Amino acid sequence: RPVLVLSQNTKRESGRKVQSGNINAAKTIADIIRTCLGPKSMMKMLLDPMGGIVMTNDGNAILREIQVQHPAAKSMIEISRTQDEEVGDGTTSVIILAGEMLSVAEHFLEQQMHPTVVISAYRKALDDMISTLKKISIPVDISDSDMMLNIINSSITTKAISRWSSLACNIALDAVKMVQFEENGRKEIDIKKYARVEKIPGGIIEDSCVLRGVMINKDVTHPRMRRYIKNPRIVLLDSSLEYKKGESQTDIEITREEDFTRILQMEEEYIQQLCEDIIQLKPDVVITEKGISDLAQHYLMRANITAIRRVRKTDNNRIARACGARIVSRPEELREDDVGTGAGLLEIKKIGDEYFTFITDCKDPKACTILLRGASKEILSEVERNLQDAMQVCRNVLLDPQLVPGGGASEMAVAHALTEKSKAMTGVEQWPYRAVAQALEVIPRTLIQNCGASTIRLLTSLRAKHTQENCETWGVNGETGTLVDMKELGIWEPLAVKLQTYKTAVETAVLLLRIDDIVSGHKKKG
Amino acid sequence: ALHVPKAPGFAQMLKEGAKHFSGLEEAVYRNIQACKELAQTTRTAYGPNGMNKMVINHLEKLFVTNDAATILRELEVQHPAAKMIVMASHMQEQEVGDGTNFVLVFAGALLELAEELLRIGLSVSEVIEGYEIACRKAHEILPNLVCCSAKNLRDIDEVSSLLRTSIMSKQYGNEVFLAKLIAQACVSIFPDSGHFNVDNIRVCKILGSGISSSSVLHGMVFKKETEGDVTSVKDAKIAVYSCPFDGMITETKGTVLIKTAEELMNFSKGEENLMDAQVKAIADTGANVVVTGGKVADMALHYANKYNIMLVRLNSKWDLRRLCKTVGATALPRLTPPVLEEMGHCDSVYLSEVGDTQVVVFKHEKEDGAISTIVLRGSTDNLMDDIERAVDDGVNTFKVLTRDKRLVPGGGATEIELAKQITSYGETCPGLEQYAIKKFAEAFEAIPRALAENSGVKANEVISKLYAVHQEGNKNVGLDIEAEVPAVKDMLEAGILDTYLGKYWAIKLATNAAVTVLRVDQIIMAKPAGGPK
Amino acid sequence: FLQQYRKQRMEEMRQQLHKGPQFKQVFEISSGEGFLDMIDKEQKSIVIMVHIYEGTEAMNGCMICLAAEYPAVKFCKVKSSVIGASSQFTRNALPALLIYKGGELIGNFVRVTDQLGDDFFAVDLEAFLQEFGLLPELVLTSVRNSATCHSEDSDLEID
Amino acid sequence: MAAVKTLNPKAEVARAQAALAVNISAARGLQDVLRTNLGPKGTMKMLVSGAGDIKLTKDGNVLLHEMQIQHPTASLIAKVATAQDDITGDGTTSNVLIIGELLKQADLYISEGLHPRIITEGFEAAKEKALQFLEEVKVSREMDRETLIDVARTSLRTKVHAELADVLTEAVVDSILAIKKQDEPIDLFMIEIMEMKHKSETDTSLIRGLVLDHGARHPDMKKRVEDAYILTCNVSLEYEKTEVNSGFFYKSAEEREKLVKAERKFIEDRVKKIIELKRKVCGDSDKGFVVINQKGIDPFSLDALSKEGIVALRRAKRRNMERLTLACGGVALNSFDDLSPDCLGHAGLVYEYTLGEEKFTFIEKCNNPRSVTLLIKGPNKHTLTQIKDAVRDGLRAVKNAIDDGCVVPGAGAVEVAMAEALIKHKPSVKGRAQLGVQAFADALLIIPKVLAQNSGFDLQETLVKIQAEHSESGQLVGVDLNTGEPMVAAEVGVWDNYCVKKQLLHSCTVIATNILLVDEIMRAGMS
Ligand SMILES: Nc1ncnc2c1ncn2[C@@H]1O[C@H](COP(=O)(O)OP(=O)(O)O)[C@@H](O)[C@H]1O
Ligand SMILES: Nc1ncnc2c1ncn2[C@@H]1O[C@H](COP(=O)(O)OP(=O)(O)O)[C@@H](O)[C@H]1O
Ligand SMILES: Nc1ncnc2c1ncn2[C@@H]1O[C@H](COP(=O)(O)OP(=O)(O)O)[C@@H](O)[C@H]1O
Ligand SMILES: [Mg+2]
Ligand SMILES: [Mg+2]
Ligand SMILES: [Mg+2]
Repeated sequence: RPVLVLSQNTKRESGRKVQSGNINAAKTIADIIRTCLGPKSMMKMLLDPMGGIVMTNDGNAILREIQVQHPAAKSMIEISRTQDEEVGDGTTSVIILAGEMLSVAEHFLEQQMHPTVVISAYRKALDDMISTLKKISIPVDISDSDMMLNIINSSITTKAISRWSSLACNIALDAVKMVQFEENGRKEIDIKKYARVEKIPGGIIEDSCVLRGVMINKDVTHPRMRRYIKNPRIVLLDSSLEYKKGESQTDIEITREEDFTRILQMEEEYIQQLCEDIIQLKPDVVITEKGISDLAQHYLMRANITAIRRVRKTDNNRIARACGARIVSRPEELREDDVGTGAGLLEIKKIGDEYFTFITDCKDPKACTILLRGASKEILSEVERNLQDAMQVCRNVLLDPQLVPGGGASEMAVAHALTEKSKAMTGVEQWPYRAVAQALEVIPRTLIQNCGASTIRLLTSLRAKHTQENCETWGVNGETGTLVDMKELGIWEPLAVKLQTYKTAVETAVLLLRIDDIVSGHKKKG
Repeated sequence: ALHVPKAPGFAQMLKEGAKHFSGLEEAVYRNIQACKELAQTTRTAYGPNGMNKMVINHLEKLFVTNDAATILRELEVQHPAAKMIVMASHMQEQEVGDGTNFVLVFAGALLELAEELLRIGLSVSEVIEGYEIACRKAHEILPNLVCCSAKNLRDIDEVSSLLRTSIMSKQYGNEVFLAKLIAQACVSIFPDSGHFNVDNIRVCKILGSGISSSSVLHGMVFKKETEGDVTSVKDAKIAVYSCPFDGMITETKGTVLIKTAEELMNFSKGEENLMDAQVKAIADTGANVVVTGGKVADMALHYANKYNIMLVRLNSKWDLRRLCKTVGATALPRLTPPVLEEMGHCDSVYLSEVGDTQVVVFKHEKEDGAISTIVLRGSTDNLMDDIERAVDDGVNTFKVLTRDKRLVPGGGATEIELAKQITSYGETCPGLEQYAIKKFAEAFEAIPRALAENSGVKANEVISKLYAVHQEGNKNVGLDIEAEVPAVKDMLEAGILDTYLGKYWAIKLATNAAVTVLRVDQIIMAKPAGGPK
Repeated sequence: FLQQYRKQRMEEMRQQLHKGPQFKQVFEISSGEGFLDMIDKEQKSIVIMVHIYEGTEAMNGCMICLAAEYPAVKFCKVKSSVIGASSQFTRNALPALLIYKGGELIGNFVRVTDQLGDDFFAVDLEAFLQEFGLLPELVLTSVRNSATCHSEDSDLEID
Repeated sequence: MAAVKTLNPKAEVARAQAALAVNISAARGLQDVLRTNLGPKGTMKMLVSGAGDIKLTKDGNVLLHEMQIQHPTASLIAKVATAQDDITGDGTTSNVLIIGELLKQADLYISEGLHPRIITEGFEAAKEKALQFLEEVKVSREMDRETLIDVARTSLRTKVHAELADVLTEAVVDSILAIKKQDEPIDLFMIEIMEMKHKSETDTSLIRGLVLDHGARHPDMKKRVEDAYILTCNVSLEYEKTEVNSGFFYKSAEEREKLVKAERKFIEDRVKKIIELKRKVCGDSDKGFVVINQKGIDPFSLDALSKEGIVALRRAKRRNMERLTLACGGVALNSFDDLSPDCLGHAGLVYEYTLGEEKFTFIEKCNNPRSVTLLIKGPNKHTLTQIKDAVRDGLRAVKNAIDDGCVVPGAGAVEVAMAEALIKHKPSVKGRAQLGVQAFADALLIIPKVLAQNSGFDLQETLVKIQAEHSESGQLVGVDLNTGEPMVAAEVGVWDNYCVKKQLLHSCTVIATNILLVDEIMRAGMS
């Protein structure tokens, strides 16, 4: 009955109150994980709607389990995910920084400053921040194992795994080092596909190790298969070793007595032919992604070959990388170079009440399995997340060997540099420029607040210290609340992580400042 | 100040529908009360004067019986402790066949006296250890109480006399006739080999003429009619086929492919000639009866009629196997003629009507065979069902007698002697287990007490007389049912005897159930939800 | 013991990692006419699954996980008070996985907490549905590639 | 109020001291329920499922699984106990008790304003020192039969009553000794556990062979074989159809009969191969032939086999192929392409026993089986379940004893000694972590307290007696459950698995440390 120029379910709101609501929502998101930053962080228990429980202090892991309604909160969560995917660390820092810059921008928006002016000042500040960060960086020789281990330690010193720091650092460094690869002049690390982490609850955490090979949750197809082979010649397949129908419609028509027996005998002979083709290469282990018929098992066992079936494709690729094999679909085309020599041992041992297949003496493997053994499943999941952070940090350092001081030292150094820059602006954008520069102090401030020490006196002391000449590495000790030189404490983090954090924080602030109207309720119109 | 909050800890974490009963009074005493209630429920159906109960299950079926195991099965007991006692009773029923009500009564008495001992101050462990000591003592004493043995099992008279007591608790009025029937049926079975198979006794219920017309048949009876025109033979030569009485077909897919008119015109004639040749080949062996487990084709039936072959079609595979055992045939898998050794032989196979039921009878003139059938007559379905239960009890008693031939006096003689000797022993042993041992002995009084209550006389007088008579040294004395005043008589003379194995297993299972119920201290019940099956 | 569904755990861990950009939430229907014209729209081949509620949380999470891992299907939920059913339905017939495809009923399960249990997970319900043949039978892009496909003027080199 | 509830109005958040209060209350509730389980003198619990199934249990893990609980902290503790049971198989009640007491002791100092991180640092230092002490105190010893009997007694007496435990000890120890090969890992899959429901619970025993839950499906087959050749095969002897949609085409009835007869030639070939092998190996009637098949056998093949005096079983378990290969000694065959007497096992007696509607086949009197079976016999289903759980615990205990070269004194003696060592070491810990060390020692002392309490004696007085005796004598004295006086558990014969204790320390410390550091709990995954 009503004329309804727009749909009845369309809620529209605009003006200063929209900007205030957006900035408040961003501040609330930042406040969610404010206390999860620093070496003295506290974990949080998250109740998954599916019944699971997540106990972690990672920024992205926490922000991933929140269902929000305000679109600004959705933007903040997407920022967290972007930071986690791009570099792997600094997820809490980017959220905190975005909240702080949005707050200091709201301060100006309360006055009569147009948001575009604030955005322009923010972009100028971001350029100067990048320049200063690149300036105060230091080179790192990646051939030094101790330096890489120290970098990884500073990466995971704020996580629950920091208690077993040496073990975790060595695991991450070894995995990243031996997943490195180069073909046709293209270099890669590829932690996502290779370097899998398999967690088996039970045992002790110190028993965790990185294998010179891979381990899969599989057992031999037949009891008489050998469960321990010294130097296997592994052969990997995709095709089934069964007798299956073709793609076409191939009905038969039987009129003679012996045609049924002939058909069955030809099925058996086809299986025998396939197994003979495989045997021709003299392998020791046969792994396939699909089924293996029982007759095929008998024919393989006649030749003393261990067979494993129904192995996932990702695991098969990992095995191919580890033992230097090639996956072949048609056994009749099995070249010699497709046989995997290099696996220095194959052993199907039993852990707990399950059978696990170990290929753990590969000579120069290009893939690995990180075997985690811990108290429970949630502890192991948190340990896996921490190990992922460590491996991502190691890869970032290997790609870009630059380092910057940590513990809020880089933030204060950049803030002082931009504050000195702003003394010559003489424009109207000098105020937002200075404000966003000083918004970087939220990281040392949060570190001090989590440490428990007095915030105001320590920030004043640090700011005074950074006003001197050679003080770019002076930061705050995270677990004692004391100013310290960070070339003495030994806390550093990759330059790429810091650059990504600042870029993403400023870009989020700009994106949310560009908005002054919200329209909601309309249908998707699919 | 108007509400009591749930205590912090486990009380709050419990789910909505769950219940947690913990402690002595809240768990042990409630379990004991539930078990006592179950025993009181089934008490009145104990002994020859036990009264039948009409039980209607959730499927509206009506049960009229005094067999304790059947009553408990048809009742749907919900209390877990009473469920445990019912499990004990059913295990006794499966292991022996008779003595379920004794198990239930003894377990109820034991748990009642256990509650009394817990209230007087004894701990649960002390009660349990006293009960176990007394159970061991009773099992040691029991062989000494054996009065007389079976000493013969091929004799019709002795078997009937022995089985009388088992099937006089049920169907008290007319037990001699049922004893004779079951004795004949059991003696027909049970060859020179010591093994006796309970399933070899078959029971057929045909309505109409009261249970006094029931008879024993040395063979099998099937409530159905013959397929063919022939209805009776006198020198049967049954040939049993487990295959359908039709031309065998392929297993993948049969397709008749016709490419010329001649094939089309000759196909049906050739098929009919083949079937005729097969049936003629079967008949040429002298087989004048053909029993098939599968369906009967029309042309096959016509050719069987032409050659004077009686056709019986048995639906049940168990029925086919039982018929093969009865006649001595072999279930052939093809329609091939049977060789000499696979030919079943029966004295006579005929179609007859009993009451208004058409039945086929595989009768043997010899007083022997592998399977014997008890054709039960009656005027109500429930009456024949109860008679069938009595028959099962008698057959199980015969099986137990084959396993062990020792018998102990019934009518409370064995229970009272056991109680007397266990009480005498319990005074000797010092310590806190003497109370439990004495209570275990006293629990045996629940059997003669139940018998006296059901017979309608004062139980205390009967128990006192039993103690006196046993004090002068007669251990074969039990209460006299055939009297309207408290009286006792020698049970060995009267032939009121029950199997030693029955008493042994019943005591063992009842003690185990009572002890296991006592062991439970805390109960955590989930929300009932559903679960019809 | 292949009857024990060893793959159930493996599928559970596969479904644990739903997607990258969160796993969304089940759409709630707040109008009877909304329910009607939601069934009316979409093509016939598109499968729509409906839940009626007031053991519901676990199955709701199961639908969330399935819709995250089965983008083709259109899992949705509605309150029993929105439709306004009878006393018996609003009392003892709440959990009912209602399945629609093309406007005709295909799955009319009711009181699913009995035949599906109460502690069942996403894989349990997924197998229960797939054995019925009711659930229809892929790399992850960066974020997106396509904006619009309207002009076929792409590339040419006429002399 | 909270930021989360601002973002998501229907969100449950417990922050700051609320998180600790919730977690510690849940842990204390679980501890209060599971206190009565510890020790052989603990009480039994009857657990009734929704369907009405009765389950009597005293095992900690089983009780955790079947308590109607919906708490997050209880879920974490249950996961820890599940891992503990899966790997070691014993120590779940102790796990829960130690976690609960650790949290209670930590809260005792946290409620005085102390930060949880200091308590966790003390916990880690104490755990390191306790592990060193446990390494010092373990009793390395070659484990002959009697030591294994003592370990199995120490487990099974806690799980079941006295005589049943005494039977089960001999059963499990003999089974482990039978299946164990020198200097090789033990495969517990080779000890089949079969359930029967006809005798008393004390009739359960060990069969030096194998027991199958199925028998011959042909009435005419032999029910008992004296001297047996065992043919473990995995070939489908039933009729199988063509994989490429064959179908038949005939033009007359006679042609149809020819096709029907000739369509079973394939399976008849394998049946005839088996029959020829049987005729070759045993030309008399004294020796029997048994064919156990993992796949089905159709009635025609059953008849053909039974005509030759061959007893055949079908649909065998997949694990039973390996079990029969290891017990009888044959070779499991996936085809009859080339079979000889070499691939035949042996069994000195094969017979079946009929129980109700279930047929059980026995294979006994093997030469030297490397795989045996345990026959659980009891009157009730819940009795069988309880005996099965007890047997699992005992088998795990004996296997753990065999794997480790050492065994550890029990009855809480090691807990008392470790607490004393931690108290002695406390001054060397710098800072306020001494409070955490003291809390860890007091938490370790829960086990003797609970043992004394369940035995009925006074808690504090018994514990102080034990501590005084250990301090004055230096021996590893634990709680005597009949008198309350200290007793040397090594001399009496109360042994504990070293691996179980090590796992207890590690897992309890890790989970308690993680729970203490949780500052707030959230649930905002809705709407
Ligand atoms: N021991 C320490 N003392 C002072 N600052 C530290 C210490 N360890 C780490 N930091 C600082 O804390 C930050 C790490 O916090 P973290 O919880 O890892 O945030 P995110 O997870 O977002 O990277 C880094 O910026 C680093 O400079
Ligand atoms: N004529 C009799 N006089 C006295 N007691 C009898 C007589 N006949 C049977 N009994 C007693 O009845 C008991 C049988 O009761 P019954 O109803 O069979 O219970 P259950 O089936 O559990 O054995 C036996 O213990 C026996 O001693
Ligand atoms: N006969 C005994 N005397 C004294 N202590 C015992 C005895 N048997 C077992 N214990 C103690 O009881 C504990 C076993 O408790 P148990 O019920 O097995 O808990 P869990 O099942 O979690 O291991 C062990 O620490 C052991 O020291
Ligand atoms: Mg970090
Ligand atoms: Mg009776
Ligand atoms: Mg134990």
